[PDB]
Amino acid sequence: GAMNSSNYAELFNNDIKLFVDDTNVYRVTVHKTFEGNVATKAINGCIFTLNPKTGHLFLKIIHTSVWAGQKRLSQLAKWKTAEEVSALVRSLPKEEQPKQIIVTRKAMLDPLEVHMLDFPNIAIRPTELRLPFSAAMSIDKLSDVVMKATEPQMVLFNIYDDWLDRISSYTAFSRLTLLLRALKTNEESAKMILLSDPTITIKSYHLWPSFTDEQWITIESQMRDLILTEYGRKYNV
Amino acid sequence: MNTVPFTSAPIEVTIGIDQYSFNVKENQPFHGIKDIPIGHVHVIHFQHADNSSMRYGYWFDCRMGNFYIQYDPKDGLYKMMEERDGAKFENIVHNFKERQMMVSYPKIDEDDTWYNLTEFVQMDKIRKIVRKDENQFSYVDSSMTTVQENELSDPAHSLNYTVINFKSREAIRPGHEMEDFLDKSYYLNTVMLQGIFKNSSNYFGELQFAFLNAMFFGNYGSSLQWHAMIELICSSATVPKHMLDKLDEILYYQIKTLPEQYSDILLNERVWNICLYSSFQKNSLHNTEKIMENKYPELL
Ligand SMILES: CCCC(=O)NCc1cccs1
Repeated sequence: GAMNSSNYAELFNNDIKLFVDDTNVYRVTVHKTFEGNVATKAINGCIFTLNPKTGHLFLKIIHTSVWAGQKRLSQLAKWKTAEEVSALVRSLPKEEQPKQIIVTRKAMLDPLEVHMLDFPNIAIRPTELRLPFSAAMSIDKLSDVVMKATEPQMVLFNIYDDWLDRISSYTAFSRLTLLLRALKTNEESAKMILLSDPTITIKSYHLWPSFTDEQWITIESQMRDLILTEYGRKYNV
Repeated sequence: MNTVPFTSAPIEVTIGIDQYSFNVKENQPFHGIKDIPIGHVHVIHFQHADNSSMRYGYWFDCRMGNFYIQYDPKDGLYKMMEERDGAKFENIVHNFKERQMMVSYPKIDEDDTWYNLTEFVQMDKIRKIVRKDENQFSYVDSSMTTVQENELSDPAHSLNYTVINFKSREAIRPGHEMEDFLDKSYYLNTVMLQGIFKNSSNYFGELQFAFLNAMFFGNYGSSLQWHAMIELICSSATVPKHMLDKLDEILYYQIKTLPEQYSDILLNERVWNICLYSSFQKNSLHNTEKIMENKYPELL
């Protein structure tokens, strides 16, 4: 059934599973035409497919050429997402294929179910969580590779950097969701927190800065503060 | 005009014949139904006064044999049987008619309702959905499950309707996933009409039989089948013009005949709102849309 607060530890057990987020697949800028009408211009997007136990992110870049000459793009984007996820599963060795795929938006259920008919034993699940994966394009290195793409491309990243050498998956996912929630609520403040100290750098092969354990506690505390603050500035509390 | 005699009526029962029905009291002198129109299938159906649980009955065609009803006190139901002795049967009937102990199939001459509800229903196809090859007539009741229901448990007592499943490999061509799921025309026209049913007449026949079992017996799996066969047509962008016109007539008479007080359970809100207002054929069912809007506007 649905994934929620009550069954949260299931994410970090030993059954392979993937989250799929389609928020950033179809991305547009809305603008005026010379005649004063409104039009959209698509920009590159991405499917965010994440193993929450290992940190393995399969970032499928969606190049704007896939939309050329197509209608009802927001609907097509869901089916394209499901096509690419199905192609990814088929490309993995049997022992790496997921047993479950959790979609972050319910509208992905039927498109993914239909594309995965060949895999009756893979459960397609929704979630009741409000996961912040839309903010993935606030991670500079992910945004950079999506925008620079000139053709369809799959790019592999570990979204936990090396954290699993020191912390559990549960803790790593909690850190990730806290960072992304912060970036989603106030990107500028969030990014200020992460880079304020010029002495802490981002390794070439990483996405996030190389904080010590003690520095992560400070960071994590600043991100919580930010999320309550913005919740005050937003609600006036 | 043919006759279905009753040996007797030992238990109080409401008897239906097609869309008509009448009450028979315990041990009331009752010996059957006469003047049944030839040329149509018919259904004779039963609800005991003491256990409204289990509506049950028999589909039959008087052209295929001489049939009568006899109560079985061991199995506790009215059973249909075939009389093979033609002279014995004619004799039995003629005597019961002479004693005026039979009700008359009460068809008004202007009335085409039963024709319109059974236009494409054939006994030979009924007998493939309801398998019991040693009888020429077919038993159905409220509790029988369909083959598809059993997949999701006694096979000999099942309704073998054609399985329709919109998220299935049969319904979805590899590489046409989105196309085939949003426009079911290939599943309707190639898989179902050309492949399985062979023509639209057999498709409508099963659709009409599913409705009638839903209405007369409250058979839930039959209701599911009726709505699935409607939804498969309405969700196809490409349907022959003659099928759409005929579907509108079929559903019109089904909606017209449905008891008003049974609509809440026998009509699936999602299917009907989708078919009449969202689907490709939202504008092709004028008669059906008008009767639905005047008779069941709450559903919509
Ligand atoms: C691609 C950078 C090196 C690495 O972490 N590979 C493991 C992964 C497999 C799939 C996504 S990450």
